[PDB]
Amino acid sequence: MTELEAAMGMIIDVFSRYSGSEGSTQTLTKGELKVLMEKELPGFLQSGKDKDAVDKLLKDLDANGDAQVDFSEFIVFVAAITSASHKYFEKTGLK
Amino acid sequence: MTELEAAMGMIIDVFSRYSGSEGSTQTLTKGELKVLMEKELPGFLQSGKDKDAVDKLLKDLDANGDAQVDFSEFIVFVAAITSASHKYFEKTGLK
Repeated sequence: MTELEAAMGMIIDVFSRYSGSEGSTQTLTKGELKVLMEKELPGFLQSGKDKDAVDKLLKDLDANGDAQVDFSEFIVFVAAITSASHKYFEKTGLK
Repeated sequence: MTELEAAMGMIIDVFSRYSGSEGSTQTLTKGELKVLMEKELPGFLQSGKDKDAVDKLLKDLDANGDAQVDFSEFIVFVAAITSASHKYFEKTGLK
């Protein structure tokens, strides 16, 4: 757990706040994932939830499970979420 | 940026330090990378450099650019290094 590894430590932690330990099984279901989004995924809120984009913050990662997103699927796509927000955040976050 | 993306802030930050404006272009070249991993991947350093192992800590993310790793490519590999981060539990449950 260096600097990069500790940041992922807190993303695995975030997942361990909202999957909570278990909330489904030890995954974000689509119905859990939403309550996390308004807090830890601003900007992906362009739809805000409506089973449409909470569904895409699922469907992207969901490929690694089914639709109950494990910590693997989540942490892997938190490293995709960076590469989504940098397409245009306020400017192109980090370009 | 969010909490999740402030954490992404620090997993990208390692790349915002070394490649941290340009160094290569704005990629980890293999020759820049080799002094970072001593600091932010200490568990890879069981190999250490070898011009063929710093090269595999390249070739896994070099999928982008054959020896010039961009930010969004390092970051995918970093979200595999989350499975090395641990030290104690989900991450390190005792920090």
